[PDB]
Amino acid sequence: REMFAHHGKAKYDANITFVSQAAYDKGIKEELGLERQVLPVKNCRNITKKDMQFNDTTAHIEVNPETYHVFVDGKEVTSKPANKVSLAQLFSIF
Amino acid sequence: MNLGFLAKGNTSNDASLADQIEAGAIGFKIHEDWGTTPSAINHALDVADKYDVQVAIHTDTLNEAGCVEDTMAAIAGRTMHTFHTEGAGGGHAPD
Amino acid sequence: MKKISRKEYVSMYGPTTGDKVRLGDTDLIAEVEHDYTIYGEELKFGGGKTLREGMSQSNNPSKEELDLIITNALIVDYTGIYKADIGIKDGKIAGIGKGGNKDMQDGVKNNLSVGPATEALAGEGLIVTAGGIDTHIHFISPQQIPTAFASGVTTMIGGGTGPADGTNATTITPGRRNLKWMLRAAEEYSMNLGFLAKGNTSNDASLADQIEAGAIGFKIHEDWGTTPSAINHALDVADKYDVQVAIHTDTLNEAGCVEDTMAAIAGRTMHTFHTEGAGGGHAPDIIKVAGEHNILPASTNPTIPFTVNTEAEHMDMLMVCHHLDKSIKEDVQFADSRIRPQTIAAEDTLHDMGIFSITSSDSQAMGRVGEVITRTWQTADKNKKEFGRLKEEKGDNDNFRIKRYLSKYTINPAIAHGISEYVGSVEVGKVADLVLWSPAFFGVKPNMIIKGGFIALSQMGDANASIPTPQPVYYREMFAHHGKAKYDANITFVSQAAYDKGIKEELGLERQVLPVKNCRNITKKDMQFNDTTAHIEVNPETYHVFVDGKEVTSKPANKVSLAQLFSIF
Amino acid sequence: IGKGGNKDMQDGVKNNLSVGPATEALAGEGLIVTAGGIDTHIHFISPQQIPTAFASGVTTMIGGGTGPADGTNATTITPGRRNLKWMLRAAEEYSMNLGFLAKGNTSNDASLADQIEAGAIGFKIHEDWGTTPSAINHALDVADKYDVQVAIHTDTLNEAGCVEDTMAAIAGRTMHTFHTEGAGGGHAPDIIKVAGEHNILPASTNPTIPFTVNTEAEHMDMLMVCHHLDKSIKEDVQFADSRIRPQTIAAEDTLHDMGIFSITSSDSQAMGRVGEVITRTWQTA
Amino acid sequence: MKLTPKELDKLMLHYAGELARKRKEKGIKLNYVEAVALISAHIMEEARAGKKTAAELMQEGRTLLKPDDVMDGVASMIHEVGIEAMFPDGTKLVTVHTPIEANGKLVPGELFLKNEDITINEGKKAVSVKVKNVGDRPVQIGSHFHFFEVNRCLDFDREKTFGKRLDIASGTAVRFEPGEEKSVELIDIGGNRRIFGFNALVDRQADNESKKIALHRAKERGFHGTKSDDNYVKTIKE
Amino acid sequence: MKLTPKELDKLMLHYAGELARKRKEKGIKLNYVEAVALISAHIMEEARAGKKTAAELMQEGRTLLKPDDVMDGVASMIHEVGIEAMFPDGTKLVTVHTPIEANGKLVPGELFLKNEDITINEGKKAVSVKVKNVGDRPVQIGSHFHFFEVNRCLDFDREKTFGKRLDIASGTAVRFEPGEEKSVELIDIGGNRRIFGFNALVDRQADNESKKIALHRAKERGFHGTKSDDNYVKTIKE
Ligand SMILES: Cc1cc(C)cc(-n2ccnc2SCC(=O)NO)c1
Ligand SMILES: Cc1cc(C)cc(-n2ccnc2SCC(=O)NO)c1
Ligand code: NI
Ligand code: NI
Ligand code: NI
Ligand code: NI
Ligand code: NI
Repeated sequence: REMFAHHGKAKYDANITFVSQAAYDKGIKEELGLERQVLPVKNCRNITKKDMQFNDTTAHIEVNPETYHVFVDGKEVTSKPANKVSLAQLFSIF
Repeated sequence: MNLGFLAKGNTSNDASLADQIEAGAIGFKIHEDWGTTPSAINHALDVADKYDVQVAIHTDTLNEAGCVEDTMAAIAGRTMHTFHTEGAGGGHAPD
Repeated sequence: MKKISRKEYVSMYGPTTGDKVRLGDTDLIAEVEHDYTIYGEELKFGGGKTLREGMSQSNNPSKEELDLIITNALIVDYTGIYKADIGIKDGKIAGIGKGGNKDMQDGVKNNLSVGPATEALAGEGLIVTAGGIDTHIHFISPQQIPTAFASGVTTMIGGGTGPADGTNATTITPGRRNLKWMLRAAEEYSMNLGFLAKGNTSNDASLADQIEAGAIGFKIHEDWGTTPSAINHALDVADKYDVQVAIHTDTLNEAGCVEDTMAAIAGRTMHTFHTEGAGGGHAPDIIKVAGEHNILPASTNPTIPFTVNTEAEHMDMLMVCHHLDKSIKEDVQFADSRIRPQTIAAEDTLHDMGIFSITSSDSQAMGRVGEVITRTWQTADKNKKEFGRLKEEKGDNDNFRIKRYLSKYTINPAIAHGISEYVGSVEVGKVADLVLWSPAFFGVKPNMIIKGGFIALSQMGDANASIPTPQPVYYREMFAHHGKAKYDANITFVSQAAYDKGIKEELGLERQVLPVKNCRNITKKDMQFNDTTAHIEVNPETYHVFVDGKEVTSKPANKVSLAQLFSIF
Repeated sequence: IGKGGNKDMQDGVKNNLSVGPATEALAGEGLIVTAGGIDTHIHFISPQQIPTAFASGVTTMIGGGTGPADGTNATTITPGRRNLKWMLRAAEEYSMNLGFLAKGNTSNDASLADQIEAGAIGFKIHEDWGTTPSAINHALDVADKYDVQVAIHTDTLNEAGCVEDTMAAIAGRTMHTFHTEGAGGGHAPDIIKVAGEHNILPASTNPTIPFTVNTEAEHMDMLMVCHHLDKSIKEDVQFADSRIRPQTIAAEDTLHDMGIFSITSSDSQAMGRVGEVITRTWQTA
Repeated sequence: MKLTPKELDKLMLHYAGELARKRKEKGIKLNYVEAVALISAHIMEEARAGKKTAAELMQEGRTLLKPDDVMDGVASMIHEVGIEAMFPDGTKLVTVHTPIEANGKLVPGELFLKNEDITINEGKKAVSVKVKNVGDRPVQIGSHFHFFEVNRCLDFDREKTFGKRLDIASGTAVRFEPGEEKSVELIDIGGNRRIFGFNALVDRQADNESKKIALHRAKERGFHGTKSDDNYVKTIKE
Repeated sequence: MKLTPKELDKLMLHYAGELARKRKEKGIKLNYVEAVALISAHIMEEARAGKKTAAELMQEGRTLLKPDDVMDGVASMIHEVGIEAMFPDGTKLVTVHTPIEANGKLVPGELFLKNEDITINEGKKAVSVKVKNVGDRPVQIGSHFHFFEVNRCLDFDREKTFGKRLDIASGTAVRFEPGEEKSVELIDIGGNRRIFGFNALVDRQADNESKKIALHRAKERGFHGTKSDDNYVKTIKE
């Protein structure tokens, strides 16, 4: 159920609308009459795969054009399908 | 909910690309149903370099204008976020 | 991978983890505890070096790009002794760590990004500390301020109105109009400043109006009358306005003894000036309050270190100022109860035990404004020569003693006067008031002063020369000292109540104006590395000093370090 | 500029030279009047340079820096909007016309343009921040759009190319060259050949003029101190002998007398003397 | 007189040196300030006299103070003394190197180092490349320069050096005389491996796709030792 | 050198003293400024030499100038000369008391006084009270302190001292050693007789009604010699 931060004018103070830096500098919040917090995004262009935390592996990947097998640095990579998963039927009625 | 919106990246008109960013978008999506060609990829990345926003892509499944290496040549080493990279949701068949 | 010998590594980049350095001409040895660098990716500036475009200066920098970076610095602070690069942005310390260009180097975070807007300063082989804070200034002459600045002090707290007789005795700026005079005069100087008001009254409305006029606290001084009534009223008002109180107690025991003063204080927080008692206080036993929980005790510099010329000099100073005569038996009896070489000898050992926690000047009023840091390190060196290496040390170094004595003039006075969120240490988010030292000259003569993120003072040769090094070299004002730039680089501290009523706009001040806070909820346990409490007794006849039953004393010295090797006068 | 006086009593007095009750008088009989000097190679290392230059007859100083930091000790550069704000607000102290140069050593066009909008009158490109052909090209492109000047200290080590590669990067556009003889820095050994070109405005700094019998030894010992060289290493000796070159130093005075060099300057407290530009010019003449 | 500020500063320096000389005549061991002042004042007077060159004064400044004339620790603190003085041919800079030998054990600011070596660029494997300078002018290359884009008169197999830099101590350099040939050690550039500038041969992310473009650009601009095949296929953005 | 402003000021003082010494060698009688400078410079040089204590220099400063060496009037103008100097144990203050004896009759700023005494506190009749210090620490009392509210270790008949102060010269004091007993003279406080502060025993108008409250308060806080009767009756405001 919804609590008190979901309601009234309190929800304006508790939520953020993200925009570009250029729209933020031209005053988009005042022009459109927005009451939420408005903040700019930044540092989008100088990041690579090495900036991802704990998942930063680079490799050479090849796909066979006929059998569709996948190779990572020469080694074949696959897995087996599962007939049962956790966190599913124990917890939900539907 | 905190929210942010993506604009249309499938065009070769630089002025149309720039006006969407000034109107409040945080980035572009390039999708094959609006036409993912190397020209549109190149123009969208050029504008996003100037405005410091991110680009996301759904690539050409039908290989209509080129294959995966042609898309990578259009990207030309610049930063890109790829959606559903396995390819069941869309992308260059089969690789 | 390559192997580089330790000697040439240190000659290129300064000492690293495990290496040791002697501080000045003393016997104190500091050891590097940790290093943030990645070996092979060091920052160097010059022709053919690494700080060039596309290599360590980024062509695609972060949006938090630095204004200035200090490379390969050895930081000496109460938080530790370690090697790092220091980044400055918008007058604040923005980052402490590795620094460089993420496009070409591995471990560079966003707050240490080097770009086209960045200036470089080479710190290899040098020591960086925080600026000193002096809390016992008599504002007798404006020429004290450049003297303190050249010794490495960047904040001065005290009171006065110039060379009047009230200021010559007491650190007091009395009343709203005199506070307005001093606050408007303060716009001249390259120093953070704060002013104390008159606490010697029993009128609550007069006490409160001075705090609203801009003062950061009260001084209670015996020449304006230190009675238990005035102590009680001043502490009551200071509880309501969140400001500090300092006291010079009743030497003559006119209204009561030391326990009556402590009863008037009634467990509330108090800063005590010159607690040994040579500068004033209950004869002969004011030094016993330094064991108490609610007292923040301080000593002034002319009694430290204890030397063979100390007693005669102080006796002749006492005879001049009080106009005493040796032919009168009451002037002789007064003088012999004042000076007391027993407590003076005990003071050095009490500093070494962490029972005294703050050092200060008492400037031009029995004390020397350019010698606080030097006399602190002289006392540390004398105590190491007499009592040996401390038992709290880990390893073959003196790092614990170095932190204990460094805290006495940097972080502890900042905590005591409620400005430790702004100044006092080298930490991320604080004001960039920093001092650069060569290790051969540590503690006596610095290289340069950075004030508010820009260089304000440095050693400098003659202006017509082809390089800044040739003779004569002396301390000269830099660009942060001049024009309208000095308004952006300096801070005037006021009370929270004066800040909220708009004192900056009312008096037309152009400096930064910031409020003090958290002055009333601190005790002796909040002092870094000097937090010892004990039971202290003074014999009423022989004036011997006992700490938990054990007698405490020291020997006078005939020679000190950091004195005649370094100065022509 | 003319006769001056009172038309009621004297013949040839025009309206713009009328002397009246609001006029003050200054006697110039037997004296010489010149314009104030203009020094364009200032390292802003210490504020005490300014009264020294003022007493020698210089009334405008153009350069860059932030005080005694290591970047300013080498280069005439005030980098970035915030540091430009610091220096412009400090400039209100002094009795001197002033102008500041920004950092030109980058390939980011937006970073170059923001410094010009923050108040700089031009760029300096210096080899200690990296003088590559890419940075030269980008800086000249931005300076064409904003109508400001570019100054250069070229690559002494020939790391990315020789002098003709630098001239190819310049590509016929206007450039001011500092210490073009090359004792203060530049392509070893032939940076002096650019002083014959049409698009180059060439300048010399004062410690090499006039050429005296103490010049070579003094400059050699200055080079050994600043680079921390050792005479026992064959590569430091080979580097030093390719740097100083008394042949080009001797040629510099004659090139000044022929009108091939056109500007003199100081290089103040960075191998040069801020109170001696005018004096060394007349000594050379 | 029309004194300048320089003249006033030098007058003060002269009388500081005179005080140091009087104290030396009374038998007092000089401190740091006194020794520096004495050497500076002596050099200025000798240059005013006009009978000696600057190079002779550089050697004469080393004989003024014996090791027994100064306090313990002074000689280790004074590495050099510089002073400008006016000769008959004008103002010159005179630097006196190591004027006093030491005789005691006190070294202020002394360093106590461990004896273990430092390993730089750990985990980076190096390769070896032979390089020849076929030009007529010397070339010197720093530690973090992109070695693929060095001066076109250096001849080497440029394909093997893409994305690499010299494996030397940071801030040092390697020198090539005209006609000189030697081998160097190269390691991979770290970080994001985004290469911008240097000769504008890459200006993008370094990878195998960008290597072909860089080799074609280097061959068209005449960089020695670059081998890119004929019938090159252009991309949409080069 | 890294000179401080203190070093520059002391260098100027040294050469002022040197000029005074040269003028004394030429046979010129020294004036006020010259004599002060000569004594200060001599003390600074002796402290630099390091063979004498500060107390010895305080006596050595009194032998430098004979009475015939100075102009008439100099010796009466110089009461003391102070100078700070750096010893081997650091900076110390040396004060030289009455360095020159006088030999002439000229006294600048001379006072010519009448010989009649001054009567202070006219019209105030004094009473005499015996006071004993039964504590272990010395006590000193000023001229305008409310004598009823002095240190509780002093024992005297406190009822007779309400509203009174010492009948001595304004700004002087009376001292009590431990165990000492003596008599003092007391007179009534003037003005509006509103007593605020001092130990907060009155804090109101002084009269016979406020004396009872003050005596009760003094007895409860243990002031010696206070006699207030049992079965005290409180008022509405105490
Ligand atoms: C020991 C001493 C030294 C000096 C310079 C003055 C005094 N002196 C004179 C009158 N009252 C005092 S004590 C106040 C003080 O020196 N700081 O608060 C005592
Ligand atoms: C010949 C010389 C003299 C001096 C004082 C410095 C250098 N020196 C050191 C490192 N880099 C340089 S050259 C930069 C310059 O002096 N002006 O731009 C060379
Ligand atoms: Ni999709
Ligand atoms: Ni005091
Ligand atoms: Ni004081
Ligand atoms: Ni240059
Ligand atoms: Ni220069």
